[PDB]
Parts: sequence; C-alpha cells; structure tokens
Amino acid sequence: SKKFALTAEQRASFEKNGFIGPFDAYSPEEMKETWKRTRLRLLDRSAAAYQDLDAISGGTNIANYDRHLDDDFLASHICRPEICDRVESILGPNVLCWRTEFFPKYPGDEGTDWHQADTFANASGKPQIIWPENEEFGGTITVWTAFTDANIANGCLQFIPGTQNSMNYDETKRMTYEPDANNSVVKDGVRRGFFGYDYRQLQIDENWKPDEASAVPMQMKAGQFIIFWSTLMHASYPHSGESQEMRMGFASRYVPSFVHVYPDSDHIEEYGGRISLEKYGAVQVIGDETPEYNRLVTHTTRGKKFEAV
Ligand SMILES: CCCCCCCCCC(=O)OC[C@H]1O[C@@](CO)(O[C@H]2O[C@@H](OC)[C@@H](O)[C@H](O)[C@@H]2O)[C@@H](O)[C@@H]1O
Ligand SMILES: O=C(O)CCC(=O)C(=O)O
Repeated sequence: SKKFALTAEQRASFEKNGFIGPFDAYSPEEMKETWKRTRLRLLDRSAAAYQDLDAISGGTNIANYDRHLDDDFLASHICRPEICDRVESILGPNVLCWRTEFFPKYPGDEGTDWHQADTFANASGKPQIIWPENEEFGGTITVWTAFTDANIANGCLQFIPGTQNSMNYDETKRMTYEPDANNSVVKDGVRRGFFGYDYRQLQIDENWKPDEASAVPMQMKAGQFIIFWSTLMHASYPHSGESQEMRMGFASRYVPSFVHVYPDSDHIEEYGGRISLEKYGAVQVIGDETPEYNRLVTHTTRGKKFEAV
C-alpha cells in the first residue's frame, strides 16, 4: 500500500528476471546538480568512517565504500521512499542498508567483469553477510543509481536474466592482482576487469563461461535506479571514450535486518589489509526492529540523520 511499492506484476517480473526497473529517484536535472556538488564534497575525507586507507596495498575499491556514513546527500539518498518502498516489497518490514559503493568509469575504462556475490566473503574466506542457515536465501538487494547518464558507450550495466538462483563463483577462492592491466584485457571480445583482479578466477568450474549471448543492456538516465539481486549475473560495458565525461554509478546494498552483518568481525579484511569498522554501522531504512547482533548508526559522522529529505 506504500506510495512506491512494487505492483504485483513488477514483483513477479523481479522474481523471474532478478532485476526490476529502472525507476526514477530524481529528475536528470536534479541529479546533475546534486552530483556536481556531491562530487566536490566527497574529495574531503576528513569525516569519513574509514581513515588511513593508504595502509591497504594492492587492489581495493575501499575508498569508494560507505560514504553515506559521512555525506549529507547520500544519507538521504539511501532512505528515498522511491527506493525503499520497492526494496520493502522484496525484503519485508525491517531492512538495513549495510554497504554503499561508488563505481566510476572514466573515459576508456574496461567493463566490469561478470560476477555474482552471495556471502561477500573477505580476504580470509569469512562472509560479511550471513542469512539464516536453515533457509535457501542469499546475497543482497543492490540498488544502483545513475549519478550520470549510463549508456552502452560509457559503460552501463548489463544483466543475464534469471541467473540469480545459482552461483557460478566461489567467493572463498583467491584472485591474483595485476597492477598494469591498463584496461586492456579482452575477455570474449570485451575489455573487462575487476579493479586489477579477474573474477573468472573465482569460477567454480574453470572452463565454464557466462551466457553472455543472453546479456541485456540497462541504459539509464541520470537520477534513475535499477534494483537487482547481487547473486544475479551482472557486469558493465566498457567506457569507449567516445564521450569525454565519466560515468558514475552509486550502489546501495540492502538486507533484511535478521541477516548478520559483519558477523564475528571488527574489520573489513581486504587482500592488502584490514580496515577498522569502529565508525561503521548498518542503517535501518525500513522498520524499527533489528536484532542486537547488528551494529546500527542513526546519523552520519557530521550528525545528519538518516532520513529522506
Ligand atoms: C516478513 C517478510 C520477510 C521477508 C524476507 C525476505 C525474503 C526474500 C527471500 C528471497 O527471495 O531471496 C532470494 C535470494 O536467494 C536466492 C539464492 O539463490 O534464491 C533462492 O531462494 C528461493 O526463493 C524462494 C528460490 O526461488 C531459489 O531457487 C534460490 O535458490 C536468490 O534468488 C536470491 O539471492
Ligand atoms: O558499476 C559497475 O560497473 C558495477 C556495479 C556492480 O557490480 C554492483 O553494484 O553490484
């Protein structure tokens, strides 16, 4: 009954395909203006949850994590009813935003590798989210918002429909780090990579390949968002550099509050080091009940409440 709830037909399509949308959070004009201001603000990490990131060596997107914990706009964004009423339709009455991540594609950048994520296992094989072990559910609902236009030419997302119910990768396997890939590694005809790593190295079967012939593009205008299971096969196109503007996506990740977030961990464990979770918490964006085993925050590190404005 909530204003932006998924219709029954949208809920059915989400169940079949593993994604639904795009939907509008902002007009393109509002998004363009907001991102202009926000991009400049984010250069200042003085209030960021994670400090001393220079101690983490090798490949890591950690600098793009969890800026909602310090930023005024992002703190509202993760709580937008346009997003949350739809996540509620899938995840129920009590839901946490446990992770956010920026995905820049600069002109010429490689496409994101085909991947699925279920446990979000850390460097030591330890899951960062755990669902009830007596049940068959896994992963997180990803809401990917286009902070810029997202088109094939600048590296929009792509999905293989209906692949969210079986994992092709083992997140406890180890990838090797390539500092000098130069966005140049061609994988079945497409430049792809994973932050210096190769997600193919996580495959359960080394000889298996994604059903890329069945991939579908997801072009989006600035201010739109797409909702998908992290367990769905997903990737992005390369940025051809035809446009000299970078593409920016912002992912917010949601789990029901009964899911254990960073269980038995006081750090994000990357290949190159540990990042303290001292100033981390999950944000309760829907409902008001969460079990005590999940650490919550109610405000950013600059005292801005997590609520939609
Ligand atoms: C009071 C209301 C509380 C509601 C809590 C939210 C429940 C959502 C569960 C879900 O759909 O999870 C789907 C995830 O689990 C996966 C893992 O493969 O699916 C499993 O769940 C089942 O959904 C009932 C099956 O359809 C699939 O075969 C699948 O294995 C993927 O579809 C997703 O990652
Ligand atoms: O923006 C991208 O290129 C990848 C996004 C993604 O993999 C995700 O949010 O799950």
